[PDB]
Amino acid sequence: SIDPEKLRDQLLDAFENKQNELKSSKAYYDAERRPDAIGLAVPLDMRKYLAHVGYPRTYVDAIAERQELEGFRIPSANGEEPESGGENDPASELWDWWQANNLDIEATLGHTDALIYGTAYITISMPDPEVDFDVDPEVPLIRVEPPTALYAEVDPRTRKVLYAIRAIYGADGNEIVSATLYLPDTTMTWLRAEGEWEAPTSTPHGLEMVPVIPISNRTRLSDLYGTSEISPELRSVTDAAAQILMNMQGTANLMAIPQRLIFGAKPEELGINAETGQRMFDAYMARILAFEGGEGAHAEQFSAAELRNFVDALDALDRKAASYSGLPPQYLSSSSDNPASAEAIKAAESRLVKKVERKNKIFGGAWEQAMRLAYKMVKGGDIPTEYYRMETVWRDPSTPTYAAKADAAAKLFANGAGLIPRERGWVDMGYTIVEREQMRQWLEQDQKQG
Amino acid sequence: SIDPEKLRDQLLDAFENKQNELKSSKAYYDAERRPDAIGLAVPLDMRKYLAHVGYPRTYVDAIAERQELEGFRIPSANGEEPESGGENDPASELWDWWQANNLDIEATLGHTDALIYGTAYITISMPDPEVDFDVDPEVPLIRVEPPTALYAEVDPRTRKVLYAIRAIYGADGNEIVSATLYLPDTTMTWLRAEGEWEAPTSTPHGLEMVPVIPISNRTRLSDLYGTSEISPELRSVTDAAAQILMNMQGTANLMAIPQRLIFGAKPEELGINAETGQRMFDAYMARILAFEGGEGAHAEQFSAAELRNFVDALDALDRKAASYSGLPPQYLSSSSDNPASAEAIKAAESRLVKKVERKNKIFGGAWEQAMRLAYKMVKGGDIPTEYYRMETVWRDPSTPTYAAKADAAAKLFANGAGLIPRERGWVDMGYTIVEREQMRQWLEQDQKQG
Repeated sequence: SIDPEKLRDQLLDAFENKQNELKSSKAYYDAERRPDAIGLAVPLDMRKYLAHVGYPRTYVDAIAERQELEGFRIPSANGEEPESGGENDPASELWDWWQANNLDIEATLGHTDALIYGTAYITISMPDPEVDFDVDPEVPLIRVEPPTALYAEVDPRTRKVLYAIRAIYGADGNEIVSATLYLPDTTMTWLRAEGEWEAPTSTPHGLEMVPVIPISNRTRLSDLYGTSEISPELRSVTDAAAQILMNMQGTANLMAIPQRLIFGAKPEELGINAETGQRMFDAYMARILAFEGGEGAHAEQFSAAELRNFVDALDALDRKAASYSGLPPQYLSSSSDNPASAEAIKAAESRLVKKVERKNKIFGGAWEQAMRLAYKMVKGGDIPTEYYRMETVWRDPSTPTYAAKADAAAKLFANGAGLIPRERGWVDMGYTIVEREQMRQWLEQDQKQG
Repeated sequence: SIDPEKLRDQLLDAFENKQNELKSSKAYYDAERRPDAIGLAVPLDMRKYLAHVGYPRTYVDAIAERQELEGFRIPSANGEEPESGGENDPASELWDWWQANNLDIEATLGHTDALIYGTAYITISMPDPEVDFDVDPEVPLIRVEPPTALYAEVDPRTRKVLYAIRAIYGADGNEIVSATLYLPDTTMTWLRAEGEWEAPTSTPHGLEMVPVIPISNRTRLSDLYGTSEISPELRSVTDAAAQILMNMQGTANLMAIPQRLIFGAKPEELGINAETGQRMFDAYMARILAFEGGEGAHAEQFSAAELRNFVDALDALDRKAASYSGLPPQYLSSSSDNPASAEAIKAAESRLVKKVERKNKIFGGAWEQAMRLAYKMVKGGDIPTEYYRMETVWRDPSTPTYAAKADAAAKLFANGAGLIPRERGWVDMGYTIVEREQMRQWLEQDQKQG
């Protein structure tokens, strides 16, 4: 074993060296200045006019805008018809803790950092009402923290955190305000660190496991720790398009206009004020310049650069940015048409929808594990074995066409004589767990009227 | 512990220091003059003719105008029915305070500043008879204040507000008229600052917490304080398009015309007046000029500049501004096409609706907390456990499309024989929480009469 007072410092050194890596994908999402984005043809004084490109934000927030959790699901042990418990159902307690924590806000934020940096960390604890307020003391704290703060060391052999270090800098400083260490049997906090480390508070717990769960953006089994969603090809297209926009904007200032020359003109004959090298003339529209010069003298011009030559490359990179991201082509305007029918919409969104179903599946695993730790921490003892087979139920990622499903559900449920039971029609209409449990009240009240 | 006067000083300095940041986002929404917007080809006297670009205002307005609070939902006691009650039961009590304050106006404004600056503050208080207020005396006086008038300090360790201050400025001389300081113990005010402060008034609170709740535009967990909705790529495309409009408008004054020339002339041959360098000729239509010529004299032109060379760049930037903001393409006129059907509308708005539903959760969290402090301030004691599981309910951000839902809802209800209870059809039609209660009474009058 290792002494916590020294273990925290190797964890803070490991955490601080990770900040140097994940500063990279931040620069694409926030659209910070990058050397590779600067358009090489633009003169060195005009290179201050950066041209930031929004594809990484547009992809990452399109994957995050359409994830929502409807509730949890747990099998009955030897019974059947599980939802008949209602407010007594084992799944309704886990959803009650999800609501009491505001996880429908905290998780939809954390699913954004999990895509930007490739990982984010759920944490579990009991509230301490000596110091914490605006929280119900009966239910566990579940809190999600980004990899720019909480850091964790993961076992190469099995999916476990060995230990993790939580807390943060303050007042926009470089200096740490406080640190917290998680260990398989205790949590320790150094309540201040600004002048020097103040002596730690400590709180033991019976989990035999670290109360930190990584939401990790894995794609292969080969991804041990998850990876940023902003893939190398989408970075390369973002930087490629930023150079084209900047070179086009340089050209629109310096060269989108023909340059006018006269040869065989003596400057002292044209009347150039030689102390300044230039001559004013009145340039109202229909004036004719008559020149006295004739010694082979003539006017000629350099042609304008056509800005359309760069736009033909901007359009080509918009076909690449759409193709690699799998967004509908109308998200980036890579085609003129939007779809115009409930089937054609489902066709265009299909790859975005299947990418989001893959994310709902992967992040659902972390929420199962976090809810099992929250149960073990609150209820004590050990897990009722049905919770190892729990599931997460997520909202349909596709655009909600209402009328196209309302006709279909009404054809299938032909006034009770049809193909499906009433309750199955409600889940095909997409009414969430809490909405169906409320409709079971209104349907019973309507059955009193006839 | 801390002196309120030294704290007032130290955080009026922090409030004033923040204003130098906020002006960098105000300048894009108000369309103030910016160095980066001035197109470089335009001559230095013509650079007064600024072109201003409306993408930042268009995006922030389109997000702010679609969101509206429909009511508060508080979970019931045992029996799982949050529609149960009336007569000041929880959902109607909190909505009565919302309506009695006109927060349907104050929040519609405050969400705009929360998107422009990245934050705005909700202030909770009791009213008093000594100020000339026209307000209901037992309603909690809830107001919203911009970061240009209120500032607050947030605890990095657990995201509570530690402290806040208002500073209020006179229109003449731009100097402070009064300031108000918020602490968990009390609110204090210095009603004058003319030459120097008065001695402060003070009013204690039964809260354990500062009665100031930040609304913040939280983009992700690693964004601690919320950030301006006018992202760096939408700034970049706004300034890029302003430079093209400047240079195009310069070119429409200089060079949209072919400049015409003559070579091999002499002054006294054309009759040029030697005192002025000019020669009027009566230039009505179809007349022919005849010249002495000699010396190989001939007439020739510089070309006009083709103005569509800039319009091809204006169109390209109108595709990028639509791509980065996620507005429908017809909002910026990035194409002439328009959605012909209720499904085609859901396709075009798919990005904008989900971006507004993302804001409804993030700003909903602040309105839950503000109503929870207001209850604890009015009723005293401590909060009933159900208010920790409260949620805000919001209007659907989609354009209404009534007749497309009307027969979908009618075909699901099927005159009471169908798939859904009557009360659910009213929710899917989008009737608001207060508005459904009117129908729930007219239905009883119709049932009694018919």
